[PDB]
Amino acid sequence: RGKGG
Amino acid sequence: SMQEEDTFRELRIFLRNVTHRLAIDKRFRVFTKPVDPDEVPDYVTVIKQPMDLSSVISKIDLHKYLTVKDYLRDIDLICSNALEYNPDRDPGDRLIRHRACALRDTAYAIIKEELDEDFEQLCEEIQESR
Repeated sequence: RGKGG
Repeated sequence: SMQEEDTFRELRIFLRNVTHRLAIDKRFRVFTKPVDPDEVPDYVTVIKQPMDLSSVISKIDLHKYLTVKDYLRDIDLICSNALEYNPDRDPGDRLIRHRACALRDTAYAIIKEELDEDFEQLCEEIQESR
């Protein structure tokens, strides 16, 4: 989950 | 009637124009296409109703929106999905969230300035009669 970094 | 179909055609024109203006804004590039399951296979395990600006255009053209309230539910969905899929405090996620909220706020502001409330009411009344 999460795209950032 | 033909007059009701004219109404909905005007709605679609209005919605395409609003969506185009969102889609050309550099901040909202990440919302212009579906999240690619080949690149983000995790996405569907979290997000059960993907939505993006291209899919919004496809829905307008398919006559799926009979009111601006229904369009806004899908803009709300692009935003809520980004907040749900990218909730962490890292800057990349904060940036996507800020942009999601800007997309929502911008769509609502354009609609506030440019949608005639009686036009929307008419759309709602036609939809309710079907």
